[PDB]
Amino acid sequence: RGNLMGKRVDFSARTVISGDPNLELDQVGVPKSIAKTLTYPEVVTPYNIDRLTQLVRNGPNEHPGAKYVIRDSGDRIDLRYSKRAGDIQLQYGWKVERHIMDNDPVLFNRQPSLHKMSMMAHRVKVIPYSTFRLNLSVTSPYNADFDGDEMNLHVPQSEETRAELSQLCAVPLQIVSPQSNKPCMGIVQDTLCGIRKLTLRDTFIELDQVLNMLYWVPDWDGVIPTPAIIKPKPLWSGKQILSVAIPNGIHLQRFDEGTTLLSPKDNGMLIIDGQIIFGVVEKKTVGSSNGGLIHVVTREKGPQVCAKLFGNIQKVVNFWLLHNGFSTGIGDTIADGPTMREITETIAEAKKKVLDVTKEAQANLLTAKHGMTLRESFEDNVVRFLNEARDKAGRLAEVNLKDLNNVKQMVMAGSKGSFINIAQMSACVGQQSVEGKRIAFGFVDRTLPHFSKDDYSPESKGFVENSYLRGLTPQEFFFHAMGGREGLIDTAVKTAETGYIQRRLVKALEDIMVHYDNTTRNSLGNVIQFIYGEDGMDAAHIEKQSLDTIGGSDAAFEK
Amino acid sequence: ANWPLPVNIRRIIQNAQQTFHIDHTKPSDLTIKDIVLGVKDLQENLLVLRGKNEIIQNAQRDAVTLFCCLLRSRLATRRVLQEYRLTKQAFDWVLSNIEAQFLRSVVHPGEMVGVLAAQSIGEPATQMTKVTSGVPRLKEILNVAKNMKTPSLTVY
Amino acid sequence: ASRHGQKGTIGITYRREDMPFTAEGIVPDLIINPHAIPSRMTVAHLIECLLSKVAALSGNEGDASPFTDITVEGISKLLREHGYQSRGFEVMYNGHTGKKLMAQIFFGPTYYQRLRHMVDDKIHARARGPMQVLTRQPVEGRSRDGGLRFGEMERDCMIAHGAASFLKERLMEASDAFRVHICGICGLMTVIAKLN
Amino acid sequence: KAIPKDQRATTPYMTKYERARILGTRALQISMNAPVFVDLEGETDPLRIAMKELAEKKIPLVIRRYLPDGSFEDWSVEELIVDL
Amino acid sequence: EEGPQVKIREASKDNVDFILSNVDLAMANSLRRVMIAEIPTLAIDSVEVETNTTVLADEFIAHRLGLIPLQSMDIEQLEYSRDCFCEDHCDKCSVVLTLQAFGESESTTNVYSKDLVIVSNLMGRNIGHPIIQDKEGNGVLICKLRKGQELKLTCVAKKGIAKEHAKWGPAAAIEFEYDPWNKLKHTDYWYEQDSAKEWPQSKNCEYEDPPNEGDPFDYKAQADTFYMNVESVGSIPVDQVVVRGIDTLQKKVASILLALTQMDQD
Amino acid sequence: MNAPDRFELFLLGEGESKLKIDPDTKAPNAVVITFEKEDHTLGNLIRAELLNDRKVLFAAYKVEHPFFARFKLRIQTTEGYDPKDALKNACNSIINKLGALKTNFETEWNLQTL
Amino acid sequence: EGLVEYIDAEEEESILIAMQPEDLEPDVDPAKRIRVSHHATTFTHCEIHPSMILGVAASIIPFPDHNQSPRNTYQSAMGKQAMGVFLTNYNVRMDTMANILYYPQKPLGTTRAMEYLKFRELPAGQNAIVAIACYSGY
Amino acid sequence: TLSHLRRTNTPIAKPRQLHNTHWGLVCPAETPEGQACGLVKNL
Amino acid sequence: MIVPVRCFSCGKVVGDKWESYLNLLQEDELDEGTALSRLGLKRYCCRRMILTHVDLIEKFLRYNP
Amino acid sequence: YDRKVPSPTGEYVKEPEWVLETDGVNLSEVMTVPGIDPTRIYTNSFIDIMEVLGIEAGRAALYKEVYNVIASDGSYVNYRHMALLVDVMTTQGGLTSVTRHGFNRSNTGALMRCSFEETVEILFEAGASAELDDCRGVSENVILGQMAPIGTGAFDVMID
Amino acid sequence: FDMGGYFIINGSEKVLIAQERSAGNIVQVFKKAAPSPISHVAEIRSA
Amino acid sequence: NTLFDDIFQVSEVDPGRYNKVCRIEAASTTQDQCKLTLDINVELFPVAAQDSLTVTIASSLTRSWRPPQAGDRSLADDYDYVMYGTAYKFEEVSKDLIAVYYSFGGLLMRLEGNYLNNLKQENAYLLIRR
RNA sequence: AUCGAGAG
DNA sequence: ACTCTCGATG
Ligand SMILES: Nc1ncnc2c1ncn2[C@@H]1O[C@H](COP(=O)(O)CP(=O)(O)OP(=O)(O)O)[C@@H](O)[C@H]1O
Ligand SMILES: [Mg+2]
Ligand SMILES: [Mg+2]
Ligand SMILES: [Zn+2]
Ligand SMILES: [Zn+2]
Ligand SMILES: [Zn+2]
Repeated sequence: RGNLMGKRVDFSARTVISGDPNLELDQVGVPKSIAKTLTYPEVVTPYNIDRLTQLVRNGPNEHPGAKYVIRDSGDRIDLRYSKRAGDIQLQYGWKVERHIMDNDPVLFNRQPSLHKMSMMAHRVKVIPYSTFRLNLSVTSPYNADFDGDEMNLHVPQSEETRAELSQLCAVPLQIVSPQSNKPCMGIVQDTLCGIRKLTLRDTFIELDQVLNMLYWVPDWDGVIPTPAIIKPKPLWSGKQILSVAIPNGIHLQRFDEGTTLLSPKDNGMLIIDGQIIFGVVEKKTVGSSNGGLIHVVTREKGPQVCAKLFGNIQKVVNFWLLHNGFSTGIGDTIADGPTMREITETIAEAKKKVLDVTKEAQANLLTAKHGMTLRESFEDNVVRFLNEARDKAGRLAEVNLKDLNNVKQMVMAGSKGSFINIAQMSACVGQQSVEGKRIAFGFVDRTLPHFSKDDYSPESKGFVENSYLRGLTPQEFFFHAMGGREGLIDTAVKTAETGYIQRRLVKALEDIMVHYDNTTRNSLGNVIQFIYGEDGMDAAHIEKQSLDTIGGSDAAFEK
Repeated sequence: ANWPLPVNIRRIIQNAQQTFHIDHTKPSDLTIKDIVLGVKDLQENLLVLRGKNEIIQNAQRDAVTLFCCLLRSRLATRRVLQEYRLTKQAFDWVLSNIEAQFLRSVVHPGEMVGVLAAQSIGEPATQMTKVTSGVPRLKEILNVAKNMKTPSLTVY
Repeated sequence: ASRHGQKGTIGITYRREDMPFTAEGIVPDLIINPHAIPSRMTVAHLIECLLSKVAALSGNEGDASPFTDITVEGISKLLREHGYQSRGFEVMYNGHTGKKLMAQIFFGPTYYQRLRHMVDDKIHARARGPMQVLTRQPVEGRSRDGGLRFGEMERDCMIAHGAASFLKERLMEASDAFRVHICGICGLMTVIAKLN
Repeated sequence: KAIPKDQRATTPYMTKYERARILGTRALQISMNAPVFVDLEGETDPLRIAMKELAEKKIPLVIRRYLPDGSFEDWSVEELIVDL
Repeated sequence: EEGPQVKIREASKDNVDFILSNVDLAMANSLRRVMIAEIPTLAIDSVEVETNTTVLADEFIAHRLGLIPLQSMDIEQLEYSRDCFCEDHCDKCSVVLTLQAFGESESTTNVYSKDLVIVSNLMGRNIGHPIIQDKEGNGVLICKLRKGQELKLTCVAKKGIAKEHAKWGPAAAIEFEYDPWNKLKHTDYWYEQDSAKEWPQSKNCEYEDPPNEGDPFDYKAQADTFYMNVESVGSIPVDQVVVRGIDTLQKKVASILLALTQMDQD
Repeated sequence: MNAPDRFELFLLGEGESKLKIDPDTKAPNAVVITFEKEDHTLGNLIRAELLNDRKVLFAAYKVEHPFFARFKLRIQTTEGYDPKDALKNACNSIINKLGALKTNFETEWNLQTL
Repeated sequence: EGLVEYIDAEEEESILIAMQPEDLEPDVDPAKRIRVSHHATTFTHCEIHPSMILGVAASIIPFPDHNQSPRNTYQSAMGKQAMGVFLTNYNVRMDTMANILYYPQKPLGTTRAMEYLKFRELPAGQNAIVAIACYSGY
Repeated sequence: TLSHLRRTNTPIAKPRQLHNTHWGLVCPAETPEGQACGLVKNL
Repeated sequence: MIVPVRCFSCGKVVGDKWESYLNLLQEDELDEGTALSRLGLKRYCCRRMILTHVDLIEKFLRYNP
Repeated sequence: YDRKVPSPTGEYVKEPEWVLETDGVNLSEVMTVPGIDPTRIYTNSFIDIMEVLGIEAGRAALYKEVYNVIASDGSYVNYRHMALLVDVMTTQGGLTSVTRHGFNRSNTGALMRCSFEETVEILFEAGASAELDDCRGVSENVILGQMAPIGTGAFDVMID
Repeated sequence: FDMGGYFIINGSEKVLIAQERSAGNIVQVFKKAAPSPISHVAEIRSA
Repeated sequence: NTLFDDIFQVSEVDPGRYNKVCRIEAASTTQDQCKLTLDINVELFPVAAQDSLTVTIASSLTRSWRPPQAGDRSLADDYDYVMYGTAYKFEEVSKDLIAVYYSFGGLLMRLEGNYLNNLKQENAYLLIRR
């Protein structure tokens, strides 16, 4: 397992990764030093003898250059110590180990390599500084942020293997994944939020900025689109200039809730012939969804056009967002006075209800549900009440938020954050729980020495009325600390056991493939599936379609 | 009704009523024989297996049964003529395109899909946070638990 | 990293001209993305920014002690008394064009700390280096100019891809590739191959 | 034993692995200054040249597809269909 | 004159508060950028340390030495070391000034910027002299020596741009604000209740007319009136900061024009 | 370590010309000019001054990557109007306005105290 | 003088501790946090100060009661990786490897517990003028 | 240094969970993650 | 260590204002805010630069080597 | 439980029924009870399903449970993957576990099974029984450092 | 500022990490599992 | 040339969570079977309640949009508020009721009428005055 | 070789 | 029953 199944290799590198809005999807930012370090053997041919001669003339230390020169006899010439490093007559058939240059096929990898999208072939772009620069939209398949993450890079040493990397392991070829028959890459973070802020109907763009955004697209036809507004002032909408990024022949139709072809809420999405007709573009569209824009563009125009699409969208949206700006402060966590009052009174009536149920249970009037203890029924009721309280106050705080509220904006765009985040930050973080149950009696008949015995009150068993804005009391803080602690514990345990399960699964289904008869077998020839997937289709080229014959009345079917 | 199938027919159709720019107020230069026999002969080309014996052919029809159901559902005479109002050229183009995309959608022999499956199940199990569910339940399933933690009986 | 579990590396460095600026001409020493706020729920970071801003302006020392009755409202009032938006927001101008920004920016002092993890101590690259003696494979360690382990999971990935030749290259030419002689009878490495 | 040129059940289309293997092999040949059977027309990259050579079916290779029983079907690159 | 207009509201040795009238936004912005970065200044670029028994490290001292504000009045009749035909540096490109400090008294012996002594030949040019805006006349506190601690070094100061290093920055903070009433609506204000009561009122509001609610949105309006406040460090006077900024912008435009003139060659 | 030299932001490298005029293949009578060792300071100003000319159909600048000090400027003018002349007119206009601004500031400065 | 006692957990089992000394006394601000009224009387001990439940690394965290607990844990972990002055005599020690911050700064937002941890004397970070904003996208 | 001089190591039902009796004796937040979480504590 | 020569954010010289600051705290018995205000530190970045700084060199000079 | 049921008019309409959930499992005697539908009864234990209703029903229940686990988190995996797993677990005749007790006892290659869990002992018993390794297993060619019959190497390239 | 509390071995500063153990001479009763023949166990670790 | 011309009476104005665009609802004062819904940039051309706006649909007044130079050019409008969009749906309510859907860069429009020369074409200039 | 701390 | 990075001691 340590020297045969997996072993240390040459022509490899590892560095801290960083995001780069101005790199293509299938590219990788490679530091110059690594470029001078890693090398590729290129045989001298009439097509490249001049270039290779120039590279040898540059030698090491200067990129692009070369490290070694292999002759016919097999002798190795070191271009940093040899006396004849200046004068070399490159004979045909000689090998030249040159520095890694631009548009070279390399293998980008990040541990743990859970699925095949953890190792993908990228195009080299030699850049300054000491970081592996990668496109934002390639974050998802690698599962990688930039808070200190490090990635590895491997280099092919022959034409056939780099052919394998470029024709099989290429990033555009991995856009639509056979895992969930959907694209595993999409628009995220700034590009997402921004594309939500751009496609608003209040978003109009004047001449100059429009010209800049237009020129920012490398696949621009150079044709200025006729503005949505002519008089009194020529204006372009965000959708209009964003349409330039979307290729022709692209048709996308999706109805949300009240999407009635006129859409008073500007919801849903209609895009005709690479031109967005109506709807706000966000996660449901430009994200990594099933019938998303990326999936359609990939299956229609191709993987290359889709990667270039990533590029264009990123460039335009990031440009507009750069000159529009977006932030987030504590003010985006402050609901109105009366709202906080209704929240407090909600928690109040909740605790009142819990109190009443408690008193009822103590009066031996509580009738146990069929199949559980009186005490278990009581616990269930109280827990449900406190949960309903948190959800209620949270929904109040959510309703109170404005459309200009930055947090709510990020939630709308689908960039980051959800409802419970708003609920806990602004309203009430809710009930803490350990091992499924609320804070148990660590001490005799009590959770903390600050409480009396047999105190089943919400504040005693770990309910936190306060929000992160208001601040937690010592008790609430300690209980929350217990909850978070259990969180970290079961997190480590989870990644451990999953770490094992993955390996077990891999080793179990290791030698299974589709033979030249669509028969899924193994190394023994044992038939697992007579026809792969019981249909013989590759999971990549499969989309969720409706069978409109299985539904509707017989009269409608006939009609 | 919504189920994962190869070849998005909707996109092909909406591309047909866009590539040829057909108007919704013009008689179609088609025939009942064109549509019916055309679609019926289209199913003959949607090949997954290519044997010459009865077994392989049965496996073939069984393999393309669902997609053929979808095909007939979308390419019905009433639907083709009234809902899409396609022409002869547009209909033929649709047929050829469907056949092409279907032939593309076939899995390529040599596809190490065992490992692909193991990873396609293992990876999403990593992003996982009243019976026992989640990672412990998965561990029970894979280990084939002699004594599962929450044995349940659902009686109708 | 800040003082609230908000870590992150540097993406790029911008000079003061390219940096956004408030009407006072004050330029940020550091720019962080808002997306690192709602999902992680670090309100105390924002409150730290506000308190540090007010304490900066007033010249006092902001009390950020855990269980006190210091509230965001009081800090906001104190900040408004100094002539600023009570919620820490400031109207900033884009450094490139000089044009204003639509949304106002949460802007202010925050205590940041430099962690021990720097790139030049992490960066590593090897193209045919020193080998071990027992297994004849690349040595272990960056400090020993070693190679990186093409782990089992990596092998699994290359299998899933279908790149067999690459997998062979990583497991031979890139690592240890040896030529041995085998007897045609017993099939063992008993062969005494006297070459030349 | 073998399998006759008729009654071949394997896919008439070239698989992506077959394409990658053929382009890789051909590019490996070109990389060692081997005769090119197509017009270069400016191309100097052996992979690209092998691709253009594949597009014109000027590749004298043949695929031996193995069946799990031991049988094998031969498919010339000129005959195979490249729809990818 | 005939074009853009200036209205000096406040003026001093360190600051200039004025109003740029009849100008495009991009020109004001570019002027700001040039004033920040692209203005030549004399600052320490080379430090030769002989003896250093102080607490601070060598390059630790060299750093703050580089940040010392030096006289850059006649910096325009000084030359870049990279342009001069001399070996390393000379009197036509660089200014050499020494520093010799030693702990004398039992008390802590402070080492300021006034202790820097010019050695090279200035030959008339007002240059090299460390700016001392200090009240006592000491200047920047460079280091501190104990009882027997010694610091002996030499500094070679060269002409440099703040674009290359912030030590060559002639200006500090440049205040910049246009349209104090948001009449152009370049900014969508954030609020919880009232937008006007929450957001403070700018001083420059005293110099413009408030909008009328009866009036609609002026969509055909641009940015003409800009309010600026330029602050100098001491190396270059404020008026000369903004003037040399203007002349620098003009010159680097003229270089592009000259390039266009040159590209007509066969 | 891998950080580039600072002077590479304003000092032209070996063989690198200041301007690179390229015939735009997209729309007719258009051009893309590569400015080396320059940033937004020059680009934004020139672009903004190229829009004042009413015989200019298109004018836009962009910095393809912040790592490198350079920017591309695309200009499209009406037929019978070479874009280089538009660039020249824009530049001269800028120079004149700047000179007038300098004179005005000087005259305004000579009338101050303290 | 019998004013303070040393209590372990086992003896802590049989006492009633008051959280704040103001819980011994017999229209509000909506901004503050909701604190439950003392429904107990028979106190025997009172907490010195609740902030003493934290350790040395956690005491550096500003407003830790306004954070999600795992974030407090994370910061407690990363605080030991921050640079600064670990000792005044760092120049006369021959450590294997040491890192000292160029210009250390005592945080603008401190803790009352920092006074005893000598953090304001030997800080580990600088007050950076931070800006929360989507700019260039880098 | 201060943190390292006040650390707690534990060899080997739920010793990792922050127990109620850890109040005032052991820091609830300061603890390693991933492996020795809950086992290694600080006073 | 010692008082930073210039403010990080803007670039204003603040190294010559350290001793004076101290005087304004002990001689005139003012608070930190007014002392910082009198030294011409209006922007809170420079104001920070001086207020936030800790002079460690004084403890460093306590050694004899 | 709520339930979609074909209306006599045609469309699918929600028809809610009463379903008895249960803590405890004994399928062999509950389905034979008069009163309930013995064709829709189901247990979360695919073991009892495999023992009572056969190996195919055990397959369906196994996939149902795995899919239930995957979808419980809110995720989604294509059918063919989980189907492949369940099939490989159910093709031996019974329920083969994904451990050293299950698939590692198969009649595959020695090196392959040695490259997982019990390593040395496998080589021992394979050396005692004198087994033959076909060398068409992935990990086997991985050990031998040869181009394994994987995707690209799943065929041969000659010249004509 | 050095607080001490550490040793100096071969010039290397060493810290004795506090070791957590179960207190001895304490009587504790524990319920055993279901397959176990014994139901309860009252044990004590003598020191 | 021209494709449609009528005078509508604004019955409703609705700022649906916006501040620059309001959804307008009007009806024809000639045909008792004709109505109109239209997203309007109020910030440019303010539309209060109970207004009589003159509405026109044109096909002209493709090539890149040249700035309005000088002009000294045939604007062919002299209206107050002019837009340019694209029809995307031809809904048929009845045989005597035919509706059309235009999209002006997102600003949608539903025109219900009876008697039309509005084909599914990119040409869709919307001219409103007074 | 082992052990300890730490990084995703 | 995943990759890294340092330190220590034999
Ligand atoms: N034992 C282990 N095996 C594999 N991966 C591990 C690991 N321990 C840590 N990691 C990696 O370390 C990462 C930890 O990053 P985190 O910051 O915890 C994710 P997050 O912040 O909750 O999500 P977010 O970025 O969506 O907000 C995990 O994603 C995991 O991939
Ligand atoms: Mg992340
Ligand atoms: Mg990470
Ligand atoms: Zn033999
Ligand atoms: Zn000189
Ligand atoms: Zn400052």
